[PDB]
Amino acid sequence: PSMSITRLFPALLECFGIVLCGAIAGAANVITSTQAKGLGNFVSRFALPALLFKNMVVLNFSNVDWSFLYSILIAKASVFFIVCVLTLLVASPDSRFSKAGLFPIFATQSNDFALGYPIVEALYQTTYPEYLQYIYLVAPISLMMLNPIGFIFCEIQKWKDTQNASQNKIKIVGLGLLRVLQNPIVFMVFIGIAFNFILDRKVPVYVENFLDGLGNSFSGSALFYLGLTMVGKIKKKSAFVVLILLITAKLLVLPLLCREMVELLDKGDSVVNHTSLSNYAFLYGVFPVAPGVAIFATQFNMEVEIITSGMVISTFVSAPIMYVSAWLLTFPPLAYAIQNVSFDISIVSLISLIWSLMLTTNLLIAQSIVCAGMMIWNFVLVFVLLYSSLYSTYLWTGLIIIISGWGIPALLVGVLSIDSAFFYGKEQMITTAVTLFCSILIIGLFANLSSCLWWLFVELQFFCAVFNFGQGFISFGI
Amino acid sequence: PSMSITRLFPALLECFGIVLCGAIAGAANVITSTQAKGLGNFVSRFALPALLFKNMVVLNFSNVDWSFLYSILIAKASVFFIVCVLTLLVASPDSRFSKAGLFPIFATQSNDFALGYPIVEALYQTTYPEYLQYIYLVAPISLMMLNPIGFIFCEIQKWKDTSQNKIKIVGLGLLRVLQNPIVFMVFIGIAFNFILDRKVPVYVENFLDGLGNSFSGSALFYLGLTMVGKIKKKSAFVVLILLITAKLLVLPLLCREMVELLDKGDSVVNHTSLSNYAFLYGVFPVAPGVAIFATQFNMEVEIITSGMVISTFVSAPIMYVSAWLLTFPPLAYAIQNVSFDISIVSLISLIWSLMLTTNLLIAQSIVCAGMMIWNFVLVFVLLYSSLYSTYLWTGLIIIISGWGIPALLVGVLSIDSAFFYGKEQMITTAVTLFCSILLLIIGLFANLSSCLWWLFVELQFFCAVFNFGQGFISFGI
Repeated sequence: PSMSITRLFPALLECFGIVLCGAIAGAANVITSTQAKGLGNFVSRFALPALLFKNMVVLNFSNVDWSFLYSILIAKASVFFIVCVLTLLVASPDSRFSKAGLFPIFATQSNDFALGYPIVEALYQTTYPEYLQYIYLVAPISLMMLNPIGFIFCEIQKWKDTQNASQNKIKIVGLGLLRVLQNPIVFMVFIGIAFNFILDRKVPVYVENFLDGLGNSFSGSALFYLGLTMVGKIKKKSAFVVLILLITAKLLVLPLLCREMVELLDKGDSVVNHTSLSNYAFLYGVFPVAPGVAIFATQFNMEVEIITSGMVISTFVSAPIMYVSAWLLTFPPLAYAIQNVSFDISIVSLISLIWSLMLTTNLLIAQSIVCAGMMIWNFVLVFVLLYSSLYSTYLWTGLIIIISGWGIPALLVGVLSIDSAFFYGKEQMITTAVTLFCSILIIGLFANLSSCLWWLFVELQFFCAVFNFGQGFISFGI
Repeated sequence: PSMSITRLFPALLECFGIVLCGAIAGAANVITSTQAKGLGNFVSRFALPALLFKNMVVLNFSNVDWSFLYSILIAKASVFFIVCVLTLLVASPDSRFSKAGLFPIFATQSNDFALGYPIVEALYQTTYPEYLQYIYLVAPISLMMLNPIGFIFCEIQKWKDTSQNKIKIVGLGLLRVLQNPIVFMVFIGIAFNFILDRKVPVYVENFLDGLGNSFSGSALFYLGLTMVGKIKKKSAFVVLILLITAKLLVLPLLCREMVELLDKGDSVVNHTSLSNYAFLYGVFPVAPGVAIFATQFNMEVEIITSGMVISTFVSAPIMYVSAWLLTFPPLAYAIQNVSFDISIVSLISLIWSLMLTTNLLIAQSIVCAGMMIWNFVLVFVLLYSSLYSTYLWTGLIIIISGWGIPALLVGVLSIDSAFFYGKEQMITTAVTLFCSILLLIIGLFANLSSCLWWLFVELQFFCAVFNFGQGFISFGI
């Protein structure tokens, strides 16, 4: 269809893989913060500006869909305004401006260059190549109008800290726009578009090779540098709930507003392209909070902790959501897709839990067989007894302990044809209801109530696969 | 022909430009040693290892020219043996082994991955794609035979500092080879090449591509930050020059000879192509590998690191001119073409470098700028009036005399700039050669044979760099 649905895992495998290479190394101490400073400078001062120049002095202004651009822009503007007004309504009287200035930019700014660009390249490289122009246009523009407004709010906060002298045009907007203009993500865009208009939208040959060499060495480098900045960063209940608010105000609220704005504004004659743009905007906002919002908050020396914790968390939760949502949008055949996502989730998590690998460690080995059962079933009772291990884990989370789990009634059930659950009839489902029965008398068990009772009561199967074949995901975190 | 001659400078501007960025940054106190160290642990621990696994687990063993491989190998071995025995013959009695282990590996190893691979890609991307297999095979093999012998001398020299015939002599002499990502990862790559059907799994292909393509520019940059504050005796200078003519001068001749008397290709055009390709092998500057070796062993180092920096600088002109000389035997235009490339870039550095000495720089800039108006078209030929001025301004009221130079009279008095309005300019250039016979001074030596060869194509190739490339000294002074 209009989405490279298969490259989802491979594209996320590359982005969530290079960044991982820098987390274990960052954890290994092989490259400390001082060592990481050189890579950060290389990716910020040379690698990224060269990429911006190369993609700006050649980007076409003739065939673009500006309607999609304004739709996304007003979606993020509305999210900005909502976040600002509710943050102003409830806050400490001496800190309203700080929150109203940092929170909404932290929800309207996403790292779409480092992580978003490879993902959108893998999804659109042969179907609709024009989408790269939109991803390269919308980000700087969104960094040009909203950023200054949020910066103006932080300067009002500073005016609260120091009365100054009513610098309405001296400090309120003197540095509010200066900070935006003195960033390589903005002024280099101006230089690139100026050279685009000066020439015939072409880069000189003598410098084309230099620009290509200094530009293609940024994606993996940026992912690695992000990896070294995602170590030792996650550190109150109020902080937790506001964090859940900001996270559900970034990868949850922004998506729906974007799709509504696109569907209400864009008037494409071919409805397929209209739906493609709508879902494209839907995956907009899900991109983790841009580390650019993190360097801002560190420079202003604000609360910091919420954003940096949000910086790490936003990325982690974007991994599953970006995956399932891409499948749900293209979902409305689907039965084989249900076991397809289960296979990819299992194999990579199988690597994960083995690295993580008495009662608790019994779950890991029991879970691995469920993951191990995925591939052997994937190529093909011998390969179906994985449910016995899976049924064991259904209560083992809630539990002489080991022998009771080993002596589960599942082997009796095993003694007693499209997918693993519906293979030899329905008599396995009622046994899972006994596991549901034992479940009702830990987060995995609430899945059991809904993942093993839907027949007696496709999107149901989509969350029925991540419940069990992806259960090893928790092992990495614990 | 068999060479992408036009793509040298775009590649040379790439490889020199990217490393230049790291060099000026390392010279800007913006990215210090510690910062560069992280870039070094991300260019050799993942970026370089990942590249090896991608280009080894897919590289074919069915269609390769092994004859070219052995010929280069025995050429590099012969150079190894020659310099080793010479260093052994003449040296301090307590230090013969150290040089005999360090100077020949330093003269047989070269950074073929960081600076050689982009160049060979630019010259062979649509003509001879097999070339990359040879650039990817010969280097690891050469790091597996000669280097162990080097470490043997390194352990022979350590045998002087402190009967470990198979306890140290070869216990660590091969250990250092097998414990390098440039060797053992090759073994892993070939093992997976034979385990699979010479294919990389799809689920890891994107990861390997992402971690591999981010290594060329990164390695060039890293080298850029390792080339700052590194250039620091007369004996040291002369042995350095001996190593410079050992690495980029003698070894290329040995390679071209080995290849022409070993390879028996039916199509002699391919035979000549590989001969110059082997000749190019060795013109590459020494690898950072020899530098990190000598630093770890804690030997003299100075010569290796200064040779490291110098080798690359001298590899820029040699590589470019050599690329043109091999394909030279039309050429007259080629002469003004190369004169153009040198003039435009030289002027750029000249400006950044830009009273009597700076009078040369502005006068020189007119010759380069004049080479551009001349490359675009007496008005554009009076660039030679500044050039005749710089012919004695090097040997020079003084600026007043250089302004009142008789060239204005000559200008008052049709293929290329020198032979444009006849030969009466050459008789005046003879006068500039007459005032020369009556560093920058060395430029006059070119005038001695470059302004009177007609009175007396390679001459034109060396008569263009002397003037249109005169700025070269400005950057160095």
